[PDB]
Amino acid sequence: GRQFGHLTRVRHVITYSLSPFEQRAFPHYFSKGIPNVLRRTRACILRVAPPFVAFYLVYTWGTQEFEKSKRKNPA
Amino acid sequence: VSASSRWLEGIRKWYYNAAGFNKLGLMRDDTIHENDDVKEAIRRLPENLYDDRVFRIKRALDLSMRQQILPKEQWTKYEEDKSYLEPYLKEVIRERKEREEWAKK
Amino acid sequence: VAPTLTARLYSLLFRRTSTFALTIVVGALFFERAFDQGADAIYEHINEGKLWKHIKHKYEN
Amino acid sequence: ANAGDFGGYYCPCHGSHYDASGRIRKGPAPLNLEVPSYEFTSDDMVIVG
Amino acid sequence: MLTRFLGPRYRQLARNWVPTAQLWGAVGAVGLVWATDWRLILDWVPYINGKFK
Amino acid sequence: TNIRKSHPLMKIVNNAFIDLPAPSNISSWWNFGSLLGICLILQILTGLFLAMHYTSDTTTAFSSVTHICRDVNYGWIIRYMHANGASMFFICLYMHVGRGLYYGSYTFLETWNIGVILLLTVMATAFMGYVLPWGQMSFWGATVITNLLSAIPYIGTNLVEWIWGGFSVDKATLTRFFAFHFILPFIIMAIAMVHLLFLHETGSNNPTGISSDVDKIPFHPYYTIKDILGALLLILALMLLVLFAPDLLGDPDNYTPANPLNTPPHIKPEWYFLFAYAILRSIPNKLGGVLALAFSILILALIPLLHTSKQRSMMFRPLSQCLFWALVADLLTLTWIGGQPVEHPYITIGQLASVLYFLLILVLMPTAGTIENKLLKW
Ligand code: HEM
Ligand code: HEM
Ligand SMILES: COC1=C(OC)C(=O)C(C/C=C(/C)CCC=C(C)C)=C(C)C1=O
Ligand SMILES: COC1=C(OC)C(=O)C(C/C=C(\C)CCC=C(C)C)=C(C)C1=O
Repeated sequence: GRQFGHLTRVRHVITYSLSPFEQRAFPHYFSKGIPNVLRRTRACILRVAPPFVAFYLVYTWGTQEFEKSKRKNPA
Repeated sequence: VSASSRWLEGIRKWYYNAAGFNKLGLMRDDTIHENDDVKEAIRRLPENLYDDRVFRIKRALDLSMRQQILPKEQWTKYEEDKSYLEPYLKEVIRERKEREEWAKK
Repeated sequence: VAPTLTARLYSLLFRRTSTFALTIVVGALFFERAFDQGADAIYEHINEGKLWKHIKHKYEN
Repeated sequence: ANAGDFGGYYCPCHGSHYDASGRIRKGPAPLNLEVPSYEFTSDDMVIVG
Repeated sequence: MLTRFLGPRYRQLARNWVPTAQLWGAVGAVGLVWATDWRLILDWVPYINGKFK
Repeated sequence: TNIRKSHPLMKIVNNAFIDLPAPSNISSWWNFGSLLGICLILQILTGLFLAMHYTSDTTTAFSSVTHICRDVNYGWIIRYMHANGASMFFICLYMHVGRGLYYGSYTFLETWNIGVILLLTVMATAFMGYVLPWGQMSFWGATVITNLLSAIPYIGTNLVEWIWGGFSVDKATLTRFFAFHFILPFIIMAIAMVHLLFLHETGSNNPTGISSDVDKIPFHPYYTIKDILGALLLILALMLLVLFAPDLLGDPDNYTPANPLNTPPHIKPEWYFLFAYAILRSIPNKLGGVLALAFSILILALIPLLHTSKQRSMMFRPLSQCLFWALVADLLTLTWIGGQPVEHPYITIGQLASVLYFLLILVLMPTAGTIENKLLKW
């Protein structure tokens, strides 16, 4: 279902738009663009990054213990 | 009242800021998940609040689309954050719970 | 012992869909056996070429 | 053959360690390796089955 | 929060549906038994001893 | 009236890809639904062309697969597109499920539950796929797997022998697996349509988890082209894999013909089951291992009952985000461990990671939602 004209009630909202043939597809692409990705990165590192390094560490340690274990000195 | 309450209050303020709905000009109640109780409370809102709530959601979905965010001064400030829905939601729940009590006897 | 007969079947077993089902399932079990043996024996009589001969060859094992 | 903690058998799929009698000692294997029905017809021959 | 379904009416409801839930289970059982030919369960039934021993 | 809107056949198209009101803010993460759509068709098309030369007999199975790569014109790409597409199908599948979890999309019960059936089905499908070339890994993979079912009390031995068609993974077993691997993707498709049917009752969710009726756009310029750009990105990934590293995700041993006497020291699944494999062998029990193996997948059906937060998405929930990323990180660990022998480090870390997987989904994530509600005074 769904349709358009039966979704919900909206009042007093104007929407100015401009035709795609009158504007640029990539406005300040590098100018405003890159700052935004850095800002999006800041916003999320502390939530995405840590779990992963914990694995990165568990992975390298895990490998070292295993390979070092199949060796032996006395007895 | 003292040191402790402010500490729980500042922890709450901290979560709020971290939660980040404020950055999209949203208010806490604009983020509530819509179940029946909630759908009814939205319905019961007065004209003004209802209209303001749609503009906020629209402002946010738009921002969320181009993955931008509002200038810092326009973020909603914690505890200037009017919980407009709460009293309505509370009553709708209270009404449902009474129906539920009656349904047991 | 005739009008009251299908009447009892309905009263005691067909009214509820519970019993109705239970009865056809209990009824499927016995029927399977009775139809199988009963039809095997009809297939058995019209023939007598297969393993009726078994009595001979075997036993000597 | 000749692998594992018990000098018998080792199953690489989930870590089943067996001894020289075929008994399970480590890992998730529920029973000992099945001993087939067998007999010796002489000092140099064995008929399994 | 399933405390919504706890009260006298629901307790009356449960009882009214027991003979039915019980008879549905008898249907399911015999139905399972007869369909797989449950050796263990079947061998006890008087007739239907089509597995001799 | 129009033609699109009124015609019985076109209506369906119109209501699903043209005038469908879509949220204006869905991001890549929403592309994996169409990408799974493409992967499904790609798997069917290359899958059919392979079936035009493949033989389902142990005598010629491997040879026919070889016949395809050397002799059949362009048989090799078709074969690698198939193989690599199966992996692409799992990368997309995993993005899709994860997207649903992070964003609260699972609240659409029927859609999601149908999605679980779709996951199981392509899994059952891909497992049978891998056995077809009759390589050492095909046979021993087929062996290790099916035999799990023998842990089911009183019925397990008869069940395993029933699907085997003997006492081993033999002739009967290969042909069998061909037939099921042929019919399964069609059934998947009928289910993908029912999936999309239920999805249509509400329309899509979005990153904020807040309703978007207030700002919907037609699927008609916006998401047709965004799906297009995205399929092109799926092609890049797939083609990069097949035209430069066709065995990278493959096991060099499935290249040695099946030998029912030669057990490779290796013995591991295709990467997409490695996490479940790790969970399975973490348990020093036959029944429990397979009981928990199953539960590591069927748990997706418990997720909606464990939603505890007053918000739908995770966009506004930090504590929950951390727990989510720890789930993904824990799933890397699980696959990594699953691809490693059951000797030192590996046993105890893969054992604890298994506990964590279930502690996370079953206890930690819900508890976080309650805490978050509380911090918000909700
Ligand atoms: C043959 C496998 C699948 C196909 C073809 C399929 C196809 C799709 C399509 C086309 C969409 C709409 C666009 C999108 O959000 O991506 C979608 C959304 C969804 N699917 Fe699937 N999907 C499949 C597997 C799954 C799985 C494995 C699950 C999880 C158990 C799942 C649960 C969902 C849910 C909940 C949504 C709604 C997401 C939202 O709107 O935010 N589906 N799917
Ligand atoms: C009905 C459409 C399909 C057909 C007709 C089909 C047919 C085949 C045939 C004949 C083989 C053996 C040839 C070979 O190994 O290259 C095969 C292998 C395989 N297929 Fe399919 N299949 C289809 C859909 C799928 C699906 C849905 C998947 C799951 C993503 C899938 C994943 C596999 C895998 C993993 C292999 C073994 C790996 C390999 O390529 O060597 N295929 N398929
Ligand atoms: C021999 O190598 C192996 C595979 O490759 C052939 C696998 O695929 C899997 C896991 C496969 C499945 C289907 C688990 C899902 C079970 C249920 C009930 C959903 C394992 C454990 C494995 O050891
Ligand atoms: C508004 O949200 C939606 C999208 O934007 C994220 C999509 O991209 C698609 C794409 C689905 C397609 C092309 C159908 C494929 C299915 C099969 C069986 C081939 C759907 C349905 C949708 O609802």
